Amino acid sequence: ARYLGPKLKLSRREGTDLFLKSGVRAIDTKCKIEQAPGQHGARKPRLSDYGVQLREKQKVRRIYGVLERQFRNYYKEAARLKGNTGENLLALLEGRLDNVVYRMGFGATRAEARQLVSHKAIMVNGRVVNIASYQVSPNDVVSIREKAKKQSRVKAALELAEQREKPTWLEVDAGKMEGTFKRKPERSDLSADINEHLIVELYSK
Amino acid sequence: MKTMIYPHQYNYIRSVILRLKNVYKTVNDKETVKVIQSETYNDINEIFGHIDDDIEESLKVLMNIRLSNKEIEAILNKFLEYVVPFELPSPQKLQKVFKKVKKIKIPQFEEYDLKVSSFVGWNELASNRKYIIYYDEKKQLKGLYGEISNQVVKGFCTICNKESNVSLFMKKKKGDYICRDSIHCNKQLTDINQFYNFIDKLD
Amino acid sequence: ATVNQLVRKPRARKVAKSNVPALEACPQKRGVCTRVYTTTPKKPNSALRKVCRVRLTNGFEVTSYIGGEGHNLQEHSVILIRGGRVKDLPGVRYHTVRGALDCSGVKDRKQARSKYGVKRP
RNA sequence: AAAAUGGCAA
RNA sequence: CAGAAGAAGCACCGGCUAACUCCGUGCCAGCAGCCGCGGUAAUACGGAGGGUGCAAGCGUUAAUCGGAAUUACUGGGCGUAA
RNA sequence: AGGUUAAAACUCAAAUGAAUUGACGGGGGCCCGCACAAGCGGUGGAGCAUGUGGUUUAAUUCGAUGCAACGCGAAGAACCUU
RNA sequence: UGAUUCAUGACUGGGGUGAAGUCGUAACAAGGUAACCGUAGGGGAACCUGCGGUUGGAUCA
Ligand SMILES: [K+]
Ligand SMILES: [K+]
Ligand SMILES: [K+]
Ligand SMILES: [K+]
Ligand SMILES: [K+]
Ligand SMILES: [K+]
Ligand SMILES: [K+]
Ligand SMILES: [K+]
Ligand SMILES: [Mg+2]
Ligand SMILES: [Mg+2]
Ligand SMILES: [Mg+2]
Ligand SMILES: [Mg+2]
Ligand SMILES: [Mg+2]
Ligand SMILES: [Mg+2]
Ligand SMILES: [Mg+2]
Ligand SMILES: [Mg+2]
Ligand SMILES: [Mg+2]
Ligand SMILES: [Mg+2]
Ligand SMILES: [Mg+2]
Ligand SMILES: [Mg+2]
Ligand SMILES: [Mg+2]
Ligand SMILES: [Mg+2]
Ligand SMILES: [Mg+2]
Ligand SMILES: [Mg+2]
Ligand SMILES: [Zn+2]
Repeated sequence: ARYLGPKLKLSRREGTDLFLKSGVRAIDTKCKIEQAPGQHGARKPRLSDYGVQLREKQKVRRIYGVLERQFRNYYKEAARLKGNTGENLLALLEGRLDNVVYRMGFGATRAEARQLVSHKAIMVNGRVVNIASYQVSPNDVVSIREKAKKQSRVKAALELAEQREKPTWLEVDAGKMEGTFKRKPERSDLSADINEHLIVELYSK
Repeated sequence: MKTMIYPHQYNYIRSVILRLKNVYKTVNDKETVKVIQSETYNDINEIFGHIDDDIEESLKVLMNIRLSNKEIEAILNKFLEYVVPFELPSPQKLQKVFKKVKKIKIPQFEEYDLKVSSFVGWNELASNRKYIIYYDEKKQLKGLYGEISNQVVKGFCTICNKESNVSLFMKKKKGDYICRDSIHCNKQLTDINQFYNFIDKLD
Repeated sequence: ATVNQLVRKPRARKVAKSNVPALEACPQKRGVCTRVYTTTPKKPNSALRKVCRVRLTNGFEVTSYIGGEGHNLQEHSVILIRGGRVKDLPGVRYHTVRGALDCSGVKDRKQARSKYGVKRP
């Protein structure tokens, strides 16, 4: 129910950094990011339209660490929700407690954030939530447990978060180690690299 | 001394035994059963010049109405002892048999196949040729090679006169359809004359 | 066709007959091998394909392909059959389920083991 | 005037 | 409370269709949904390395609708294709 | 005599229409070539030379096989060459 | 005593599939007698012939 394999292979297949490492060091130093994984990775085969659509969907999944069944359910929800399906889908992935914890800087990676959430180190609105998929509403307060505040990982993650660009829709206070989900991120707030239209088209295939 | 029988003769014994077993299985009339039983005994007596106690014992089992396949197998194995194996020529001799073929490669033949082999036939798939070696009535070794069709079709085989998987065979102008597998063909063959007729037809 | 014509005689759908009638809309059926033999395929293929004549529990008698390399099936073997015709074997509409009932799994198979009833090494 | 026939292959 | 400890498999990789090579085999053994593949340099068989897709499942079979505007009401045709 | 109404099993992965480029025609047209016609000398018969097939042999080394193999590779096999 | 449906039956009809079988060469070119349609008669077989019909026939220098 989670991918436990090598992380950099995923980024190499996608051809872009998926932030599956802390970012303490450059991905290029850690691996040959440009080259696809395996023996025939150096060869670059032509990609079909289906191939392009598949790769975009896999990229988004690999970024947020969501398996196909859950990702399909997100798509279905996004299509049901009023407005732009592709934008709705990205908003749902952003609303995940796992992602929010990473974006608040409590976790160095989304996987690290996942372990924190899973290991009951995270509270939402003062109640402990250990579900990675939990959806955070606007004006919700996400905070580390007092017991877990002392953890070294969390402090290191906060420092890394300072290096990264700060999310506008999240207000986070260090030391207090609490954050507020002010609003659902706009499409503009998220990276323009992702092409959500390919995913929507793929699910209409 | 145990009677010595040719492989084709043994195959004929097998056929008559199978017939008698089938008669026991599928015939509800005693009179018909008895006639076949007597005939089967006569055939074996004709096949073997001398009947030893072992042959008699086998006959007795065959004579019994309650014949069994496992019993038949044992009887056949005893009869297999009587069978005389095909004499494989020396590789040099075989090269002499097919002098025109250069550096001809002879496939290793298993002995049990050689025991039941009235003739030895092998196919060179690269050349699409079938090679047949046999001893004539004079008992001189004779070898023939002919083109064998890659296509395998259902038809009666000239050598064994049984419906089988066959291919058109043209010696070195109509070809003759023969079993693609000579080993299976040899098992099917019950009369050496049929093979000899095939050789005569090829001319 | 005019609306008036359709009112008199509505559009008619096709029969859509099954290609696996002996199964009778069951995923598999058990049968007893009456005969196990080899048959040559239709052109342009050449092989000795392994097949069995099977008498099913429903009483239908059909030919079923024995897939994989090597088998232990004999007359009186109890096998399970599934749908699946063999293109180059006319009249063979079913496959034997390897590793079910009397039929054994294929020996020394390392890939597609589940398709040949082979337990993980 | 007569004037038939020619395996399937790739 | 103790300790990474007790917890990953299945199908697929010729085209359709995401994913390629080596070795074995040599119209055989075998594969196969369709088109087809196999007769000595097989990305199509069998194994291996690598990869792709799914994942406590994964494949296969059966069965329904879809794609099929291929019974066409929405929404098809009828000189020569029925 | 038959007409009319009118199936199924089974089987194939096509069948089909129009048009395109060729090829072909005991279709047409127009040209041409020792194609025919008009001629001259031959081959096929004989003996012999030479090559080939076949047969024979311990071996008669290998290759060339409608035209476009057969005094051909060989502008020269006693040994050598082989 | 009927009807209907299913199974089965010596033998028999036509159909399909399968070897490079046997006999021809009917069609496709004017396919060497243009082909084909209906019908009738004939003939080992493809077919042939009559009568009417069609062009979905080639040729015309
Ligand atoms: K083939
Ligand atoms: K309509
Ligand atoms: K049909
Ligand atoms: K002369
Ligand atoms: K001369
Ligand atoms: K009846
Ligand atoms: K005619
Ligand atoms: K007529
Ligand atoms: Mg699950
Ligand atoms: Mg691909
Ligand atoms: Mg190979
Ligand atoms: Mg289905
Ligand atoms: Mg419809
Ligand atoms: Mg239509
Ligand atoms: Mg027509
Ligand atoms: Mg029409
Ligand atoms: Mg009637
Ligand atoms: Mg002369
Ligand atoms: Mg040559
Ligand atoms: Mg010399
Ligand atoms: Mg004709
Ligand atoms: Mg004619
Ligand atoms: Mg005509
Ligand atoms: Mg006539
Ligand atoms: Zn034979």
